[PDB]
Amino acid sequence: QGPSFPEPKVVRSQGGLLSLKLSATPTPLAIAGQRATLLTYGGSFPGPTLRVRPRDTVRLTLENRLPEPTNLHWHGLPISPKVDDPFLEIPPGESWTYEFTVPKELAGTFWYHPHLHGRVAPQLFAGLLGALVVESSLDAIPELREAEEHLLVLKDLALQGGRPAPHTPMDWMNGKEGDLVLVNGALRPTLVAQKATLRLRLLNASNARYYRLALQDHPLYLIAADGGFLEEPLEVSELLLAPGERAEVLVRLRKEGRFLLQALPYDRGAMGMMDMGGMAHAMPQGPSRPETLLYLIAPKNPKPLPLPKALSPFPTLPAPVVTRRLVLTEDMMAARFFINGQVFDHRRVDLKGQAQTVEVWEVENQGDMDHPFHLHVHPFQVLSVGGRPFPYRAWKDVVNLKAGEVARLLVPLREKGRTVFHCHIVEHEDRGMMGVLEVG
Ligand SMILES: [Cu+2]
Ligand SMILES: [Cu+2]
Repeated sequence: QGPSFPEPKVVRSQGGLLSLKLSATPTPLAIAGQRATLLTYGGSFPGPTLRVRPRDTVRLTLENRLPEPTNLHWHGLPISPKVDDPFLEIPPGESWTYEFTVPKELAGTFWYHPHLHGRVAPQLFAGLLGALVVESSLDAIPELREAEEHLLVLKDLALQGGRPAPHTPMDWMNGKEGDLVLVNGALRPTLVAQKATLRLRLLNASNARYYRLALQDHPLYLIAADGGFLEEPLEVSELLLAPGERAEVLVRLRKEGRFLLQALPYDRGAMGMMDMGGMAHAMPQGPSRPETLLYLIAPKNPKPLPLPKALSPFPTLPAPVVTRRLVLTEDMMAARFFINGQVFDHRRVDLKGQAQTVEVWEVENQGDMDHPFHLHVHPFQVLSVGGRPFPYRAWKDVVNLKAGEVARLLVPLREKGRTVFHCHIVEHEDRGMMGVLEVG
């Protein structure tokens, strides 16, 4: 009804159960005016949005129809690492059923993607990703109920011969970015708003591209981070979304018009090649070029809703029992990446922690690139970066660290089991930057 906007098909729980068979399969599709064969969940790029409520049961059978093994990571979900198992391998032609219960106080936008070490970056870049939305009671307050809601999956692509472009040697060093900067698998779609207040769920599902988001003539009001609501809306002029991060923002359309949502220039420290000469500092790639993501058309005579005065109080965490230091380093020319001087070894446990305790993790980026740090299974609170306070209180599962930045994180250890932490520039994970945490 009314104007269409590209958005993944939604699959909803019914009677407390979301039961779904999802095939990972190569799929010819229409894409930015051409046809390409991608790897997809459920025959679509992005994959289908799963939409659940807390205490729902999820029963997702993944049927591997790919030529190579794969698995699923339930990114940001605080469930058992025996369900969200980073070490599982589903061979071609086999299936695996993931079953879990949605935690009672969970809310926000999460996502699913492959996590078979060594093959994450080609599989994710080929199109294997989808969103998971956990509805909240908070969605019923009038200031959010009457907002027009949309999911925006930010994911870039590059095609060669009608297939995902292969990884180059430079891609393993820098992470791969594509020339097609897509929203919900579409190139610069137009959203004709029917309400004056929008609620946009934002997902950066790219391998390595950063999105410094800004909407022409409008601030964004951040109401949720990766893993849940803020305590109250926070107004920002722009919003940096690193790979793997999610956010939810309210947009208040004051005037009629057509407004661009852009990804403004951002220099994440990627390295170029050099062979000609006549420049300054031209080893680095420098800032990205600005990109238009979508066009936003405001409704006639727009009268936006008032902002909610409060959202979700953040639980006070107990005092920590242990301080950890994790130093990120790089060897760019070998494209190898380390945590505390070591590359990932699936047979090696790097940190041993206690269930039902809180730890502080000091993650230090001693490299020259931005590295976005991700911890499976255990959402954390970012206390500070570079010795200065984080601007809001909310659950996060990815924290971006610029060169030289140290983040201090409060990490409550929940479920027992063996899980991983890694850079979410997925090429870096494939090339070393992952370690193993065991909780007992
Ligand atoms: Cu992820
Ligand atoms: Cu990295």
